[PDB]
Amino acid sequence: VLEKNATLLLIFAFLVVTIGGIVEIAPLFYLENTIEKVEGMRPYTPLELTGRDIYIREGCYVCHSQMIRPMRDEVERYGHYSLAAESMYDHPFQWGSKRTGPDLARVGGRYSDAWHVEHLSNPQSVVPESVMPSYSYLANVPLDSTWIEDRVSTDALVGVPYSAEMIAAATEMDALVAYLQVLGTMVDFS
Amino acid sequence: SKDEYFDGVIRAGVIATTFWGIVGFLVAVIIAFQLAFPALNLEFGNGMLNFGRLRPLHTSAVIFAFGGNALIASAFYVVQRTSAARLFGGTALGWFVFWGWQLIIVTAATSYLLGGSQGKEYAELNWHLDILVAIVWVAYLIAFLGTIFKRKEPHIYVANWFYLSFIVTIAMLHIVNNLAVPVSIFGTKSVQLMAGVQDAMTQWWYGHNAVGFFLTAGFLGMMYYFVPKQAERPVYSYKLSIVHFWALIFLYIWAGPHHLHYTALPDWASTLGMVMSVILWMPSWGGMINGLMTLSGAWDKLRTDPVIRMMVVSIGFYGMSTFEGPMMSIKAVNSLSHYTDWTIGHVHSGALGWNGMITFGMLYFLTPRLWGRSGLYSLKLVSWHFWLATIGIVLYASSMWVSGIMEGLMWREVDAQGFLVNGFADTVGAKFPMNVVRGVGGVLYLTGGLIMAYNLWATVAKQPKTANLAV
Amino acid sequence: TTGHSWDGIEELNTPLPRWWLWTFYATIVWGVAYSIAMPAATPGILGSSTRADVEKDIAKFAEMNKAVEDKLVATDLTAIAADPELVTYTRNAGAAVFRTWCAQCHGAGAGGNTGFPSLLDGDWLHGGSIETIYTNIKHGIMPAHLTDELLEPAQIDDVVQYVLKISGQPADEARATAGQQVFADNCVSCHGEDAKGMVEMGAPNLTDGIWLYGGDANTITTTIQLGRGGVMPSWSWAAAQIRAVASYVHSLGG
Ligand code: HEC
Ligand code: HEC
Ligand code: HEC
Ligand code: HEC
Ligand code: HEC
Ligand SMILES: [Cu+2]
Repeated sequence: VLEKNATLLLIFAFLVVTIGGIVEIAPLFYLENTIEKVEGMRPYTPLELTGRDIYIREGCYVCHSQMIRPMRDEVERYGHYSLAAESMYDHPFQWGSKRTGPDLARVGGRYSDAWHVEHLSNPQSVVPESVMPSYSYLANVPLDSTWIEDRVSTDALVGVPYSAEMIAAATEMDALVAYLQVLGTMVDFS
Repeated sequence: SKDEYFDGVIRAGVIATTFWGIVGFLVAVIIAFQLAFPALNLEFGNGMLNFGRLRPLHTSAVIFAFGGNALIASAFYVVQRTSAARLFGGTALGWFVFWGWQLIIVTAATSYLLGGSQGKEYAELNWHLDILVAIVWVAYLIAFLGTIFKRKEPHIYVANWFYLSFIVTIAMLHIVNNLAVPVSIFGTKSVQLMAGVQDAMTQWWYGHNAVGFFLTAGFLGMMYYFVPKQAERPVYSYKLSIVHFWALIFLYIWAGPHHLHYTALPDWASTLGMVMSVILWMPSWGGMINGLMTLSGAWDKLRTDPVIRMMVVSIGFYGMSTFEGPMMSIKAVNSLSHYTDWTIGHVHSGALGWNGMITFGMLYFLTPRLWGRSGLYSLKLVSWHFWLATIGIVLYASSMWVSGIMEGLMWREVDAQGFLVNGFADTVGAKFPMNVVRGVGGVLYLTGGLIMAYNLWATVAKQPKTANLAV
Repeated sequence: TTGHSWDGIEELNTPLPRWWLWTFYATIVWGVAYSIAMPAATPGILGSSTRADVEKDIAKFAEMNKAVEDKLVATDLTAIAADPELVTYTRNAGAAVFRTWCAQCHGAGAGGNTGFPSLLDGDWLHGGSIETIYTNIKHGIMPAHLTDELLEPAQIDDVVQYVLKISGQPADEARATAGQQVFADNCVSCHGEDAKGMVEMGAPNLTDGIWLYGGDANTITTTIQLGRGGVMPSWSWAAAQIRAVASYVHSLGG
């Protein structure tokens, strides 16, 4: 029965619901492949980290994927298919779910900073047909980097290898471009 | 005493359900239009309308605010009646859940456009909001489970199995996926506990199960109460209820990796997701069968009662999406479907067709009763609403399928020489008509929502003091 | 029907639908089969299957189209532009490759825009020869006179006006004398006298017709003030394809 018993039903539900989570999530913490960074890779530089946060704030993810699937055509279009090691540092992970715009994972030099500036400033200007929104404010706002130290410290706590030295050492458009320029670079050079 | 059901909270949640429905769907239409014509985005100045920011607002408002309020109103009404006792938290605990929830949505409205988002889908709100939601949800479970504990009848209706499960699992999912170290006060001024593949897994476990419990299970509870609520008597299958419920509740949690196909996530996990997503097909359909078969003999009612129409069609879309989902969960299919508008097609088929329609019908049924009214102000409007909503959903789905297939194909398509046939821009251009049609379909559905608002309002006007006697 | 009512609702004790049962069981069976077949096997892939299929996809593709690329590679770039077999397939596909990779900077037309060169036309900054174009593609890609004390606020204006005269004829007498003098001193070294320009440097000729580049006096003032600094990213990492593209770009003008 157990129809009648509130506690039993509750307990069984909690138990029934748990198995998939334990089975899928938990072992990942342990598996090395997903944990290991690409050997060459380093953590995001403070400007790039700030830019990544901007990329998050804006909602770039909502149109842009950062995960190259292992198919020939996407390899051809984007580059080497993404590797788990690349995303090891990413709190939170940027893999997309939608590609209104093209995949961003490996823009490890593909465009010049100047291009990125013009495009972000007005995508239509460079790419007339673009659906992408214009982000001119990025030029307007400067970064104080007050918070950057805190952010890196927190990431270190999270496991990112920032040096004490890195924290100490650390416009929005500049940051965004800086971030975009790093993407996927780690694998190619290594 | 307190023999009378506490209608209070259900009334508030119902009205707010309609309100948030309008707000969320309107944002949906607007952002869709933004995809069609980017001008709708502010060119200079981030401002008020920018797609990247608005999108999660649409998401949260539609799911948590609209769907959430629908769930609150429905669960509070349904559990009370199904168990025959007045709500356990009462105005105090339950109303707290109301205001608290309202605060949560309001905070989302302010915070998201402001730019504070974790970037995690369906997770987007900042940590402070996460704590608030955890608190409100905790209160909500105490009220609900307490209501069950206090029940009169020895057995607990299956609808409550679904609601109860939904409650618990969402709480667990929310807490786990939200672990994050706070860097600053808000926005995503927190970084997620996990990273990379692991973060992706936790995210999608959370993300699927969100629709799985929040959108499917909880709504299945709604279906279980409302569909059988009719003049016609018995036709159902209890044993199915049992099999379908447990199997769904168990199997669904495994479905997470279907999002992750052909990604960095390890092959084993992806496969487990695929296999279980396929097994998931059966229980999910068990829900639809249990709902529809109940109607058997009763079908003549469909022409007569539009509320019934809504519930039935709701199940039709539900089954359709619950079929399409398992298919897309196959790696080969996902190979095409992923990152295309098809995913969106799938989402709105379930969203407009299943979730929205059943909640709609649910409200049309309950709101008069809660309001101390025999029925809605105008049945005709419910019918018109039904049509508007149906054409809108179908149009939305069709456009997205065409767009999605076109995109996956165009992206993958290779020439004789082996070169890539289309530029991404070409695919983008191809998508435009799809964007416009989708904009229209969603617009029509939204208009239906407006008609609902008008009708409900008219009915709401009739009586102050609408205690509806004993009940 | 069962004995207990929940507010109105009662439930029939009915059997699970046979088809429903079958489908449920079938899915389960499929799942077990899938797991045995997948990671835990399937034939056709040695070891264990994985995303490894990628290698196979590329490999078969390579077998299928390796010859076309290999044939082209032996041929010189100039030859690969001329020949409609390789040469024509090189323009359409090279043109195919062009759209995917290059079109976003240099235009679908390859006509270009402000800040990016028009590949179609006759004029080449780095040099039009096949080797030059290839080099541009394979290995990828103006001094700030405003600061150099002498140039200043006025010197820049003068040089701008003079260059517009080299390009054509506007009327500003102060902006001309001074500018001629400055150009001969500094600019001429890279752009030459009479602005033929030097391909080696990628210094464009000042004696040009109306192009997409900011001809206006003000725009010239800005480039002279601040200097240029444009990049053509290297396709050697990202990109055989580079060769076909060089053949296509070459074919474009003529
Ligand atoms: C944006 C980052 C570009 C990418 C993508 C492509 N090109 Fe480019 N190219 C770009 C610029 C800004 C310039 C001018 C650089 C300068 O001197 O200031 C160029 C130049 C070339 C040239 C040389 C033209 C000449 O006058 O000699 C060639 C042959 C060329 N680009 C080819 C080319 C190809 C084939 C591309 C796709 C693989 C491509 N470019 C991409 C900017 C950008
Ligand atoms: C939804 C609409 C968006 C938003 C929210 C973002 N982008 Fe994009 N983006 C979009 C489209 C349709 C395109 C293709 C047309 C074009 O190139 O303009 C792009 C393109 C880019 C690119 C170039 C990618 C490439 O060609 O390799 C980049 C680098 C890019 N977008 C960046 C970017 C950033 C940083 C965003 C947040 C500010 C952003 N995009 C949002 C569509 C959309
Ligand atoms: C040495 C290197 C020099 C010096 C001494 C001068 N120029 Fe400039 N110039 C040079 C290059 C390599 C380029 C191309 C820049 C690029 O493509 O990014 C240029 C460009 C110009 C232009 C722009 C042409 C256009 O609009 O596309 C102008 C107007 C120009 N240079 C003028 C100019 C003047 C007036 C100079 C003396 C003050 C001068 N250059 C010096 C290389 C070099
Ligand atoms: C749950 C209820 C729900 C309702 C009701 C709803 N949506 Fe959405 N919408 C979603 C979800 C979930 C997503 C995110 C999809 C994703 O992330 O793949 C979304 C995303 C979107 C997007 C972004 C599409 C893209 O390609 O990025 C648009 C546009 C949209 N919805 C339009 C609409 C319109 C128009 C309506 C008209 C009624 C509507 N929505 C109603 C749930 C809903
Ligand atoms: C709202 C109703 C709804 C129902 C019912 C539903 N899903 Fe979905 N589906 C969604 C949403 C929302 C997303 C988008 C998630 C995202 O943003 O990536 C989605 C996307 C998917 C995708 C594509 C993921 C990707 O990125 O390629 C698959 C596969 C999927 N769901 C499987 C299923 C399965 C399996 C079921 C049931 C057996 C199911 N769906 C039922 C809402 C629903
Ligand atoms: Cu899912």
